[PDB]
Amino acid sequence: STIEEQAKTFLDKFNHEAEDLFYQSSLASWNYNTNITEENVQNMNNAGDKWSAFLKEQSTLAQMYPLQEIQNLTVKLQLQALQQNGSSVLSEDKSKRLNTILNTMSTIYSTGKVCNPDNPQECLLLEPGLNEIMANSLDYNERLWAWESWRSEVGKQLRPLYEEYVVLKNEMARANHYEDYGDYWRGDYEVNGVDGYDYSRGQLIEDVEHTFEEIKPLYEHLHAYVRAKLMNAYPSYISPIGCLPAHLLGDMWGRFWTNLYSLTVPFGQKPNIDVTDAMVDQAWDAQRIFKEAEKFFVSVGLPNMTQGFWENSMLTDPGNVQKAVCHPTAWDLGKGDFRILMCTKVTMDDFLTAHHEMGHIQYDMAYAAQPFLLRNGANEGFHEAVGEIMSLSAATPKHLKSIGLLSPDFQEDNETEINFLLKQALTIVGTLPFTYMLEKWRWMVFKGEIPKDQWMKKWWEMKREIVGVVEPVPHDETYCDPASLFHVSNDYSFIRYYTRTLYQFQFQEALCQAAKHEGPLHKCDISNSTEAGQKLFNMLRLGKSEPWTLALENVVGAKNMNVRPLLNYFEPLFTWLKDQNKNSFVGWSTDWSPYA
Amino acid sequence: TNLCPFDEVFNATTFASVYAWNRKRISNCVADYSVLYNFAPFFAFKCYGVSPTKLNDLCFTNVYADSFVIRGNEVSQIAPGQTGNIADYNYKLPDDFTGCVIAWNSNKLDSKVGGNYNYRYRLFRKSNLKPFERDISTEIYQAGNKPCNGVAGVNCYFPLQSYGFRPTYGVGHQPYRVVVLSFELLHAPATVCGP
Ligand SMILES: *[C@@H]1O[C@H](CO)[C@@H](O[C@@H]2O[C@H](CO)[C@@H](O)[C@H](O)[C@H]2NC(C)=O)[C@H](O)[C@H]1NC(C)=O
Ligand SMILES: *[C@@H]1O[C@H](CO)[C@@H](O)[C@H](O)[C@H]1NC(C)=O
Ligand SMILES: *[C@@H]1O[C@H](CO)[C@@H](O)[C@H](O)[C@H]1NC(C)=O
Ligand SMILES: *[C@@H]1O[C@H](CO)[C@@H](O)[C@H](O)[C@H]1NC(C)=O
Ligand SMILES: [Zn+2]
Repeated sequence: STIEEQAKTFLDKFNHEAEDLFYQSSLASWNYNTNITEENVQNMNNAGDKWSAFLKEQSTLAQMYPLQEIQNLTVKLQLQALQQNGSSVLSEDKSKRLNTILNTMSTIYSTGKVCNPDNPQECLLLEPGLNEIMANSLDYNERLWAWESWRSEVGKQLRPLYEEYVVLKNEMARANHYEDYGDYWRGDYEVNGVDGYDYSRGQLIEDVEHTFEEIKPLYEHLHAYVRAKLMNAYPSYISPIGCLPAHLLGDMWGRFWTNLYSLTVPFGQKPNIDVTDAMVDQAWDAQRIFKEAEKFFVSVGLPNMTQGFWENSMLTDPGNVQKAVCHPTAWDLGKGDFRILMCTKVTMDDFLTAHHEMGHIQYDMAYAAQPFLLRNGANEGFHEAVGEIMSLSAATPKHLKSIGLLSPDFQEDNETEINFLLKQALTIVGTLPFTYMLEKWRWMVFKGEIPKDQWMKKWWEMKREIVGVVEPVPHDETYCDPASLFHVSNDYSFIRYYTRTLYQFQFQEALCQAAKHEGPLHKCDISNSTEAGQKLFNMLRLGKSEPWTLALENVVGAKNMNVRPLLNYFEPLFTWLKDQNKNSFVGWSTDWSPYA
Repeated sequence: TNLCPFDEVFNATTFASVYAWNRKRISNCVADYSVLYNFAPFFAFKCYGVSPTKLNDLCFTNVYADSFVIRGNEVSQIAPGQTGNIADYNYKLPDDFTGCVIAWNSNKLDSKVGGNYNYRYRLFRKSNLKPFERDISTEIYQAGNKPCNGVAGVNCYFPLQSYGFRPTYGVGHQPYRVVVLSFELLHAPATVCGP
């Protein structure tokens, strides 16, 4: 009996107990999110505390099977994911400080409120009080109020916490043998022991920056074009060679530019494709929406939704008195129980999201054969991108025409395609410099390159240089404007959103090529292509049991993340942007500011 | 003369854990195999060596109605020359097995919203099961090289695990009530007959 065989048996007992407990934790969380009551709250806390205590126990019994003497990479990957210590490596005092700070910051953000200056009685939460102003208001000072107050009320409180958050999170990483917290986060992409498919953690930074270089010309043209339209709607405020003020970007931060479609639409006369009205006329409900989604995956060769999926999922708001969290989520409870919790209305947005979340379910069903610890996306960015490419094909004029939601007498002209691409680029291309710069700032904070008295100074330096976005009000080192974003004050790695973006276009470009689509990549519909579904599936079924680089190659034929499919998808918009920006300045200056 | 108690093996209130597969030896009665359908959601009737079509034509020395419960995924394991946790360590069928396999989904009966931990299988065992053996031993299984001293612990895992059939489970994890009908054939008078 070697130690590899003891680990093989240790994981076997684990895999059967972990499946049982995780099923109780998932079913307890499902009951809370579907029925919120104070009694359901209590049981989600109990099962989630038994599962958190069982995992904590099993890790210690696993550190006794050295990874060096284990050679089967599947067994190594399970032990490595089980041997994680994390907060445990910190003292029972520091491991309690960190859990307090994470709890306090998560409560400061979510419960963070700012009250009217003229009316100190009227207050607003971020959602849906200030997020509502950022998306839909088109005033200047009303936007500047919410943008500043959120960062000065919520952000300033978070600043001392984030300083202690950084210190302890580093000590957690430096005791699991990582350089810093950012290095610990980059361990998601790491691969060791598989020659030709290895991937170091430092390679991610080289990849992310090198790829972003190729994004730059497209972004500089989308930025210049967006600036010109924004300069005509805020005439006295926006310079023709300067950065966009941080509050005029569509949301509280500028993460997505999707709300600027009203002010930036190229051919606003030409309408947007909105099949919402057509769904009402044909008497569609949520049942039909997911059935049409189930039909889409069957057409590419994927299995139909499990019989349990239709019996237990929540496809409409129960409404009345039974309340719920309506955030669309896909649930892999395990043991063959798959479920979607979606408060669906009969609109086009929910039609596409149902395709997106069911893509998650199809991914989950695929690797359901794998061992417990390996049931996940190849890396973090895989799972979201597998759902995103579903909404890419499903929203195309082809798929809408083939399902009877768009009449075949509707004709696509080169202008509605430009309208389509730009609304995508505001959402997709616009978030790439935001995502890369934010995770760069946090990465540099953890490594110690940015001292504490330069936090907000280096932040807004990098927001100008990379994002091309300028703060409307100068900030000292009492603010923490990153911490005003959920993913920063709630301890979530952010580079996954950059990698997921580039992944999805690699997949969609590979799937369409297997589907023999001819034309631009943004017009493609992988429907009915069993070859495409096969190519996707042989990555879906792998789960985490393979290096993400091998998983990526099983779809797109390349071992590494690439930006060319993203550029290829957006090229018709790119050359058009190079036209509309003929007599406009392309680029920005980092020393302009609306605050003089 | 009298009817073989197939109602017993096929309609009992409780069946067995597969590790303790329960056998009702059948002899000197009349076999009426056509009754074997309880209107179940997922019914399987594979037979080997014999012909399930007109099964009420062949006498046998004995019929051994081995009954138990397993989850759906493992139903395929109840078959000659299979592998997996069930057939390796719990209930093996021989190579030239001459009988029948009859299973059906039982999530209605054997599941509970809290979880039915009554049905067990055998997760670990030291040697593969010779055909039609039964290991009802609770020997604390030594996976390592230090003796386990009859007490569980490190590399001393208890050799029996529960199923926890909950109703919200999936088809491949729901409890399935298997009935094997091993048809013995010796030189004996072969008293198990009947059209
Ligand atoms: C998680 O913590 C355990 C316990 O500290 C680590 O294993 C120990 O490492 C120390 C290092 O000085 C050794 O002296 C012990 O022999 C180890 N085993 C035990 C049971 O304590 C383990 O390495 C940590 N895991 C990671 C990934 O850092
Ligand atoms: C690793 O273990 C799995 C599961 O037992 C097995 O299928 C695989 O063959 C093993 N690895 C190698 C290289 O054989
Ligand atoms: C779900 O919530 C409702 C509130 O209307 C409550 O009456 C019901 O008991 C809850 N579900 C269960 C299983 O108790
Ligand atoms: C078996 O039991 C079920 C449920 O009690 C009953 O409906 C059925 O008639 C029984 N079949 C026989 C042959 O007794
Ligand atoms: Zn998603």
